[PDB]
Amino acid sequence: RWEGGYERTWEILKE
Amino acid sequence: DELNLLVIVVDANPIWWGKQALKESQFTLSKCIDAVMVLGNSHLFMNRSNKLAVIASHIQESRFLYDGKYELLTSANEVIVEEIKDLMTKSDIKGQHTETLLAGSLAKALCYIHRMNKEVKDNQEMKSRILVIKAAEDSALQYMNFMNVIFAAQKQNILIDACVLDSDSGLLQQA
Amino acid sequence: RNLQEFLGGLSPGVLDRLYGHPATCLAVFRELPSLAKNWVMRMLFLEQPLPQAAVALWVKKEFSKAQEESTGLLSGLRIWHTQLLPGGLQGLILNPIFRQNLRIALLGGGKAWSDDTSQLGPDKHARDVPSLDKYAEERWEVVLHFMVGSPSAAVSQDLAQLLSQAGLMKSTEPGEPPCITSAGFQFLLLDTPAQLWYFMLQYLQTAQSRGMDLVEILSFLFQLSFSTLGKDYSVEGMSDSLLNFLQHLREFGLVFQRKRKSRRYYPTRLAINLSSGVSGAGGTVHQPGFIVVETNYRLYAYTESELQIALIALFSEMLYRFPNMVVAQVTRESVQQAIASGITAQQIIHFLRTRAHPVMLKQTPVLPPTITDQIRLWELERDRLRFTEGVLYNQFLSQVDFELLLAHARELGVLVFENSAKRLMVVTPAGHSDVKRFWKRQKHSS
Amino acid sequence: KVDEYGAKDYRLQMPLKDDHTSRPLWVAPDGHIFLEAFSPVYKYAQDFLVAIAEPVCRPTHVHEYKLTAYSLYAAVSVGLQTSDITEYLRKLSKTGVPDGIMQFIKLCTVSYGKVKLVLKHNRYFVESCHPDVIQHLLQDPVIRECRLRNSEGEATETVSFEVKQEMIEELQKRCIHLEYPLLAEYDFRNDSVNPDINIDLKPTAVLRPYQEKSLRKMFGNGRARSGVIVLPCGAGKSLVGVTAACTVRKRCLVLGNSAVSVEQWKAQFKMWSTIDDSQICRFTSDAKDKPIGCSVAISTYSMLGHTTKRSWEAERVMEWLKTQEWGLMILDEVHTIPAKMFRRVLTIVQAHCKLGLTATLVREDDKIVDLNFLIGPKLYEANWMELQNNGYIAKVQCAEVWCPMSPEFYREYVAIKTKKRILLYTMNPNKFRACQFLIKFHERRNDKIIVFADNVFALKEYAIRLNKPYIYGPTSQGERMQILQNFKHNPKINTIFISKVGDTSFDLPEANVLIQISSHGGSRRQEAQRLGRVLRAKKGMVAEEYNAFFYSLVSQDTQEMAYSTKRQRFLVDQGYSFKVITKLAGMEEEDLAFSTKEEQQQLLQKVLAATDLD
Amino acid sequence: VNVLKGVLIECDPAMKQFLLYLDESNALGKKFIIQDIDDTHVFVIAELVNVLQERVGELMDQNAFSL
Amino acid sequence: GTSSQAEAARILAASWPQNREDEEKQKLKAAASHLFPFEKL
Repeated sequence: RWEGGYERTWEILKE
Repeated sequence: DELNLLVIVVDANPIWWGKQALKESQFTLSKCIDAVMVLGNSHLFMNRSNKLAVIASHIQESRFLYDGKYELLTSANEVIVEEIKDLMTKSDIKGQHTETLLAGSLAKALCYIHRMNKEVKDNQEMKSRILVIKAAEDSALQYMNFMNVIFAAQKQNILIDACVLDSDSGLLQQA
Repeated sequence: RNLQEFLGGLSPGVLDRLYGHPATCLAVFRELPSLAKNWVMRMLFLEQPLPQAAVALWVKKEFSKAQEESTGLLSGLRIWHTQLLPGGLQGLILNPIFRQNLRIALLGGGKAWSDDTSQLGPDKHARDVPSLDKYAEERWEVVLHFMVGSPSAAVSQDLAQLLSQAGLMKSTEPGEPPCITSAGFQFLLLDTPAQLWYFMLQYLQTAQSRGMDLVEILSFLFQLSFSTLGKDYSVEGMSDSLLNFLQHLREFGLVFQRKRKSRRYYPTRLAINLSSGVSGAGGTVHQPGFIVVETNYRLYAYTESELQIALIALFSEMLYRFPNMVVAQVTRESVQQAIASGITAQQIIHFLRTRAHPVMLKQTPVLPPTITDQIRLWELERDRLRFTEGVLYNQFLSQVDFELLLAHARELGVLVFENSAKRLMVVTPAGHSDVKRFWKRQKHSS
Repeated sequence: KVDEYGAKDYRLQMPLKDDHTSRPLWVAPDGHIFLEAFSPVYKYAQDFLVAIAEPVCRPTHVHEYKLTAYSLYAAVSVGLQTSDITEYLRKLSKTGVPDGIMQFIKLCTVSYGKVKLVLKHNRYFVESCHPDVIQHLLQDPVIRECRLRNSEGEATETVSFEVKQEMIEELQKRCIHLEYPLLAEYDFRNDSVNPDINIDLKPTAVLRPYQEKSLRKMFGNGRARSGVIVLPCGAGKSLVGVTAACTVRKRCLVLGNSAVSVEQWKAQFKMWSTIDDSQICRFTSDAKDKPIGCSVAISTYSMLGHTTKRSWEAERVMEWLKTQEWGLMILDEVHTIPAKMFRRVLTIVQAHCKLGLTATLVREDDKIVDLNFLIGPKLYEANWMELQNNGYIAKVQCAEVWCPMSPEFYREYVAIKTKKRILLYTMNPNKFRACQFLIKFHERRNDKIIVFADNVFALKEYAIRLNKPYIYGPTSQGERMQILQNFKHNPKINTIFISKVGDTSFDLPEANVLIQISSHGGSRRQEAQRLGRVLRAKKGMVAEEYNAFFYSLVSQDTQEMAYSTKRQRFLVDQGYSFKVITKLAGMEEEDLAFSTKEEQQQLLQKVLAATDLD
Repeated sequence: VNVLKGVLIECDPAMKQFLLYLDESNALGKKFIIQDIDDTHVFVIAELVNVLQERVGELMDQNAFSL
Repeated sequence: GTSSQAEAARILAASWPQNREDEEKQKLKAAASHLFPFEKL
């Protein structure tokens, strides 16, 4: 049921 | 990559050379020092990768020695000439000890070889050899330490050449 | 050609004059094999010629070839020579002048090569060793840029003329810049030390053209070889020919000099290793590899200088020109065009290996083997046709006559190809006249 | 601006910033984007670029992706806005982002998500919250013809309108011309018209991380959305399809190339799905099941595309399908869809969600742009080298073996300029000897050998001479299955000759050695697909970097060279390398066929007997 | 004796058959392939060998791909 | 014929890409991982 949503935008962040 | 180190150990017993001066023979200690310096100059002359380590073995202690002439060679020689005169001027006999501190000088040489080998670039291999010149009488009590030095050198595979002038020493033969 | 190659062919007088400089003797000794160095050390204080058999008996029989090579090197360099030893023997003795200068250099004594800068004191405008290296790179970059023909590089006229005598660039049309030859491209693909070495070899072969003494230049080069990095030296005490040569070197960037009126000059690491030729400096820390090679025959350059862009464009098709990056593709057309221009595949492969990016150094092969093989195949396809003009002999009525004429041709060495079964052969047109006359004479002899 | 070297001078429009090492992306104003795989930020940049950019080249180090309006619409359907994407690009672009690229994104993003198409009560409604654009669309005469009107000719009247089903595809092309792409949003949970199906996922089913990621990309905001997904052969594509069907749980239709694929899908659903077998029916010409109670149907393009008169039962099945409303439809080998007959099937079937799964998308007829509106944008495409490293797929060891042509063959090769020239280079005796040596080597190595040969005559000749099974045109199904099962289990049989039918007409038993002799003529997609289908992950050789072996026998100096180079273009774009080998060690020691010259001369006689008619 | 002076060419026998085809078909025009000498060698006139090289290069261009 | 087989072997084995490769090997003289099973045997 994990198919509802998935994003990795926060993983793309300045470090 | 052949990093050849030529270690020179000198029998700097003042008694033997004083007697030889009394004999007024053709050969003196100054000639021995000049020959050693010339040999070291030739060793560094053969290749840049070659390195020189010269330690003077005196009764008091062991001293690390190191115009148409090579500038670096001139500087090294003047350093060595400075070191030997510095030792001789301060060379005061205080005690009845006559045997040369042969084992201790060898241990210092081995430690210096180990230090340089650690500093050797891994892309190059360091062959090391030790040359010792014998003039005075051999030492008796240093036998255990001498054997330990021989064992350590054989473990690290370091050739040791002994040069006899007057007195033969079976310890050097076995070494 | 290495340093001994130029030395090995010199006339006796030049070698004798060069041996008058102790630094020259030091360099020559350091260039000797280890066995040769041992021999010289043995002969250091020998005032008597040494019998040839006596010297030859010291070395092992198996290592005689190395011994014989060392012996021939010593003889050709005239380090030693043979003397009519009394009793019919032929002794071997070093050159007295060479050995004397070597002993002077090693043991000391004699006059120094040049005075120090303590007379003039510390330099008011002293520079830095990295700055010296950067300037030397800039000068060589300027030379390569001028060879490319970009207007960003302006050099002296004789410098271009120097290359013209070197054969790199030929002035097809006067007034216009000379067009660089194929050998020029081959040199351009060579690595910087080889570039400098070949350029200086060409300079030496044409030393007499400028009226400059051959002996002085070589001895000065040997002196520069042992120079201390970051240290200047006195310009004074040198001939006007040496002054002009030093001006040429400063124009090359091998030596740094503030002004033409300056009496100090700083040798550079590039000039330091010039004496060694191509070998010796195996641990050269060059610029990091900025070129990435992908399996799709694509190259990526982390550079901005027009020099590397031009170099890559000589053999590949540019696709994108980023401010700090360049994307090009390896194509059969571009590679074959470069080969037709005279560049060999091995030069391209070696150059790519030189500038390989450290990321690609992680791979067990420096470059993808498939790409290397494809480059080699493209190079081979260019010269598939074997063109050989010649004269065909095919009218041999007797096999014995054909065999005899084949023997005569192999005696003459003008045979191109032969077929005993068909009794046919091919000869060079120049040797054809000789073989034709021989054939007629044999019929005349018959 | 163009430099004299051919490189486009982009320095002026790309202002570099000092964040070089940190920022791994290069954004060329041409639309191409470059990423460094060695960067520490590769993974995040990779994931970001997958949603927003279409991949072009994926070699070991420097990857190139491309930006398309379809990619941007797919990213919007994922749920990413303009500002976040632009900010992430700026944080990753080494230089300044070109304004034209920025303007292009601005133009595309605004027009996205405007027009929506909904299928309800067998009626297609075009709706938007902005009637101004809707009213503007009424102007188009093509739209006017496409828009459903009354039987009197009068056009019908949040405002929407019904649309003619048979005019949908032409409208879709017009939407791009109108710059308002359709929005394929499905009520994954809000559907009430179509009842659910008692079908679930058995615990034996495991979703690999890339599989789950692709599924989550497909199911934006929990709602199923039509699209195209690229999965390498043997990556459990059928498992992914079964998983998606179970997830949607609505009426499910699957289309395959042959009945063998239908049986594979049925076995997969029996292997993973919990649906009752009684609700599973195959609309095949041989095995027929009533459409009634068929919760999930598997069929083929030809059965639905049979324009000629069909069986009366088939008429009933078609009527039931048209009456049935399909929440979900599944299409396999999407590259085949651009054909007119198979495209007509899309108009025939009324389905809400249509998902296409395939291994390749490089149609040699470049009929893929219109395919973006037939189904949708490409949702996902996994990195083949990455799956190789992860061990999911066998690491293929690829070789190009050059066989010099016999001069007599070569002279005749030059002699013939027609299509008959194919037989000349496809029947090279030196190639035959090389193939025989390779077969002996791999049989001594105890490997499964699959010989692919497009030419029927060449394949039969090779198989008969080598005394091996051969598969060709007719290939009676019982004999075919018998030979396949012998190959799978019988150790005596490990060399199978398969003609062009081996691409998609049936499943290929897993092998390790694949030797390609005959080419279609540059079918860079077909042969690559067949190669990927042949070779799959094998246990035991997992540690080694070369667990699968593929060899292409190419006749030197022939037109086969150009075909091979054109064909391997896609595989090189996939990061697969091909090493050229000319000399085969060990051939001289071994005795092989056509050792003597007249044997090759006899073969030349046999081939020339097959004139242009054959 | 009548002995001819021309150019010797050594290549693969496939190229030999290609040259035979060119001479027989007269694609080069006049019969410049005067005589063959070996299974891997031929003897031609240098007058037209340059243009012959062009035709040879064109053939291998056809058996290639442009990128 | 034995002579026919020898001629065919010489021709095929050295027709185009050996007439220079053999000479290069005579005039000259990672890889293991990049070599094929039949090249390593």
